[PDB]
Amino acid sequence: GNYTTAKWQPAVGTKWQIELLYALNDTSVDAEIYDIDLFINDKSTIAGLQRAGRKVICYFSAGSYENWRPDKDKFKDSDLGHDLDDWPGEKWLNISSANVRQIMLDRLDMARDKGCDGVDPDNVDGYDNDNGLDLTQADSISFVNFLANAAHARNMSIGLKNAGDIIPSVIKNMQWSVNEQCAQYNECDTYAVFPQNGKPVFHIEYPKGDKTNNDLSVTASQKNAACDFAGSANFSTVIKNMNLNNWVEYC
Ligand SMILES: *[C@@H]1O[C@H](CO)[C@@H](O[C@@H]2O[C@H](CO)[C@@H](O[C@@H]3O[C@H](CO[C@H]4O[C@H](CO)[C@@H](O)[C@H](O[C@H]5O[C@H](CO)[C@@H](O)[C@H](O)[C@@H]5O)[C@@H]4O)[C@@H](O)[C@H](O[C@H]4O[C@H](CO[C@H]5O[C@H](CO)[C@@H](O)[C@H](O)[C@@H]5O)[C@@H](O)[C@H](O)[C@@H]4O[C@H]4O[C@H](CO)[C@@H](O)[C@H](O)[C@@H]4O)[C@@H]3O)[C@H](O)[C@H]2NC(C)=O)[C@H](O)[C@H]1NC(C)=O
Ligand SMILES: *[C@@H]1O[C@H](CO)[C@@H](O[C@@H]2O[C@H](CO)[C@@H](O[C@@H]3O[C@H](CO)[C@@H](O)[C@H](O)[C@@H]3O)[C@H](O)[C@H]2NC(C)=O)[C@H](O)[C@H]1NC(C)=O
Ligand SMILES: *[C@@H]1O[C@H](CO)[C@@H](O[C@@H]2O[C@H](CO)[C@@H](O)[C@H](O)[C@H]2NC(C)=O)[C@H](O)[C@H]1NC(C)=O
Ligand SMILES: *[C@@H]1O[C@H](CO)[C@@H](O[C@@H]2O[C@H](CO)[C@@H](O)[C@H](O)[C@H]2NC(C)=O)[C@H](O)[C@H]1NC(C)=O
Ligand SMILES: *[C@@H]1O[C@H](CO)[C@@H](O)[C@H](O)[C@H]1NC(C)=O
Ligand SMILES: [K+]
Repeated sequence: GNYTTAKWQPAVGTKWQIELLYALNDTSVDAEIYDIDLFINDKSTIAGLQRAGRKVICYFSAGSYENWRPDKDKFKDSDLGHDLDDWPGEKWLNISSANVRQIMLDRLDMARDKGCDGVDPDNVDGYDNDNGLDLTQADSISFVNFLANAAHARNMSIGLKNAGDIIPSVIKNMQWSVNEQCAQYNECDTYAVFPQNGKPVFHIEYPKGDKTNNDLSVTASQKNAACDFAGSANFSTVIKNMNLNNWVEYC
């Protein structure tokens, strides 16, 4: 068995919340799992959630350079590829680089030290984008399994962010999927293999679109499009703003 094990395996259907825009300042949402930013949340916030019986997944970008992070200066010029979408503040990483991999180990150390129960590593799908580094599916598979073994070695769980094409090659090392918008793009069957194997899909839809963020609701039709799909009863769906601030609705 060329995989490592995690002690925390959340159940299919576990209710969750995700808030990545700012330091978490709303724990009123009755969700068992909170996915929050690794860097901008402190140990006391994470422990406070766990004291309330919740599990904390710590988000970070494993496949992109973000120019606002406190470790941004660790990255070398040779680690960086093309902009994610025309802004140099976020760039694709050479995920095969020893230096990139060591930075991600440093970030996993931080997650462990802060008490994170699991980690949610973003942008492991450079192969499906204009990355400028000839990234491949095999590169992501190697990288994701590297991240999973490193997280498990630090007693943390991990999951696959989108990247549906590589599911067969990493799923044994994953404790969940985080999916965005499979309902909008006719791909939820791809991700349904996770609950078929006892693992949740933490599922996000963005019905207000990519330019509107507010605390107001969506239509019943937009809610039904996000919520009702084959096997959706096994997906842990949240309806969110694209900016992933506090606001959330549940199915
Ligand atoms: C958890 O933490 C987060 C993060 O700290 C909290 O969210 C933050 O809350 C702050 C305080 O409410 C907000 O500050 C206000 O920002 C208003 C516009 O901000 C724009 O620019 C910022 C700058 O970067 C930007 O970040 C914003 O982007 C976000 O929103 C857009 C959508 O708009 C998203 O697309 C995006 O992704 C971001 O999420 C945004 O674009 C700014 O106008 C405010 O200054 C106003 O208002 C203050 C109070 O407003 C009150 O006015 C009436 C007066 O009668 C009052 O009755 C009412 O209750 C209002 O609350 C006031 O103090 C200021 O002096 C100023 O007033 C002047 O302007 C208004 C017109 O708007 C006039 O009426 C007035 O007479 C004056 O002329 C604030 O600076 C942060 O934006 C917000 N940050 C984010 C990321 O959301 C969150 O609340 C926390 N949650 C909990 C539960 O605690
Ligand atoms: C461990 O080693 C394997 C083999 O060397 C790596 O490749 C992956 O192996 C799995 C075997 O389970 C393949 O999985 C899938 O099998 C089922 C059939 O029931 C189905 O979903 C597909 O037919 C699919 O092939 C997977 O395709 C294969 N991937 C590649 C790129 O060869 C695997 O990546 C290594 N690591 C882990 C964590 O498994
Ligand atoms: C991304 O990083 C990897 C690892 O640093 C680079 O792959 C190496 O390339 C050199 C040739 O320049 C070979 O000698 C090594 O054997 C390669 N290592 C591996 C693991 O394949 C790769 O070239 C980098 N990609 C880009 C676009 O610079
Ligand atoms: C590693 O993670 C596991 C799982 O979260 C931790 O085990 C938990 O420990 C607490 C406190 O003793 C118990 O209340 C839970 O029932 C345990 N959960 C499971 C699934 O075993 C463990 O403490 C963490 N640390 C180490 C060093 O293993
Ligand atoms: C959800 O998963 C369980 C166990 O994997 C399965 O028996 C059940 O049929 C699934 N539900 C739906 C609606 O597909
Ligand atoms: K995204």
